Amino acid sequence: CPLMVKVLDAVRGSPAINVAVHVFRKAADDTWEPFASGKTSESGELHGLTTEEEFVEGIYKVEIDTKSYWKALGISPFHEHAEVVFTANDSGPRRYTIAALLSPYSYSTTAVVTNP
Amino acid sequence: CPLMVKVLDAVRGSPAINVAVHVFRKAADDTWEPFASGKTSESGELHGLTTEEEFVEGIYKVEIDTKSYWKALGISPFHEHAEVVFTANDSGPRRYTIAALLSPYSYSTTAVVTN
Amino acid sequence: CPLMVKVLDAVRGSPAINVAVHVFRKAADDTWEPFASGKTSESGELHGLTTEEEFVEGIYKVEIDTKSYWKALGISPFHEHAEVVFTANDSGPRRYTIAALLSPYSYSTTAVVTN
Amino acid sequence: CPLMVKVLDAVRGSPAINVAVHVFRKAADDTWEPFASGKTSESGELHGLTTEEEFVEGIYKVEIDTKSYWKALGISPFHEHAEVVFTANDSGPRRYTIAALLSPYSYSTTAVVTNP
Ligand SMILES: O=C(O)C1(c2ccc(-c3ccc(Cl)c(Cl)c3)c(F)c2)CC1
Ligand SMILES: O=C(O)C1(c2ccc(-c3ccc(Cl)c(Cl)c3)c(F)c2)CC1
Repeated sequence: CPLMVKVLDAVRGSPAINVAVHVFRKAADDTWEPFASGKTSESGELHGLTTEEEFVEGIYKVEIDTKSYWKALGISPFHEHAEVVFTANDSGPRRYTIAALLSPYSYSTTAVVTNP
Repeated sequence: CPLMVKVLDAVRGSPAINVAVHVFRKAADDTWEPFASGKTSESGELHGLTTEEEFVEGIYKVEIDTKSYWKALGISPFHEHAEVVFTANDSGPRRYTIAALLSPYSYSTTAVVTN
Repeated sequence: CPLMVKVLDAVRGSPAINVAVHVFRKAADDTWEPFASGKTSESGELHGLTTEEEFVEGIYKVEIDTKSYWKALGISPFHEHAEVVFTANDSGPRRYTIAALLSPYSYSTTAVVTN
Repeated sequence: CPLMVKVLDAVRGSPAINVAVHVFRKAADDTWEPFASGKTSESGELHGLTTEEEFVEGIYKVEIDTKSYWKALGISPFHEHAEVVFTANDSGPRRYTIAALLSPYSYSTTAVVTNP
């Protein structure tokens, strides 16, 4: 699992469950090509997005669908989504965890990058 | 001044000075069209991006060029840029401040929407 | 104005208005002695806490009464208060802004220390 | 494990290893009585602070020793520590995770509170 996403809710004090996440990878022509997608579990974690083979060097965008998540809970939030855009694997394969904490009008994200 | 951007630096404990910020509006074909841009001041603020008449309802993206900011300070950064994407809705209050706190592997952003 | 406090609300997307803030200085016996206090303004800011002559080097605690703030809004909060504890050191720049972003189960704080 | 602490470093993109944490509990007389302490592991996590029996109702302060952590890495940070003060177990036993993300001049903390 070289790409994981963990999301917490700062209003409820809970994992953020059933949050949709789409990952895109910048293509040869400079567009955002769909790469992987999935949704957070009961623990707020999203595993199994990709594999070591498929997760090659590139510029990736991890879009966390915070508006969808908040609307589902009956709340009108500010942002459309939270975006995390970064170059990956440019020194060889790393494992990345993108952690996010969500409020209706704010989010924070950080990355944990490990070398297996 | 319906739209202001204010950026802080969590490593130096200072405003984030001379950071490029580009704002885009989402066009009818779902592409992002340039809307306004500038560099943050000594106080980490960017005023004067737009006028009331120009800032209509719509989806906007504020891209903050964090990677060049950290490289100019000799610090190795994780992100290509930071992006804040939101709907401007006239039912809400009328003045939008997008605020961001930058670290090399992290950022936080919040909106302050007032009258 | 060597010391300013600015507080934002991540749930409402607004300044955090009428929040009580107490500042303490650490005494020689390691107890916290009252130093300054006030309530944030409509803009979420608290100016005028102290003067240059009064604000000496030392360890300070800024306690932000978040629990009463969230209860007055009818929201159930996690924390008793938020606390920011730091050393004021004259070798650094001279003006300290403590900024905080509040949520019911979370808060972030950063320092902006400038000349 | 009803009380856990997880700490990330926003400068390195890593767990924050070997971070000291002291927990205090407000006593009958209104002082802060030492309750438990420990340090984060290689994963940035601190387990085994307390037990279900000992972690009773009360007002707790979790002090994360961020100044010590940064000084050990050769960095002069702003804060003495990060403090998380909250009432616990006042509706019966819950499990709490206090998550923190640290920068030299900033920190963020959130709580995840679960009902076993
Ligand atoms: O296993 C992890 O990585 C978990 C975690 C999830 C989120 C956070 C965290 C805590 C604070 C902030 Cl501001 C952000 Cl962006 C992320 C954290 F510190 C830890 C505990 C869920
Ligand atoms: O005028 C404002 O709004 C300023 C400001 C700029 C940024 C922040 C801020 C502080 C903490 C976090 Cl996590 C975030 Cl996203 C933003 C803040 F609280 C305040 C103080 C300069």
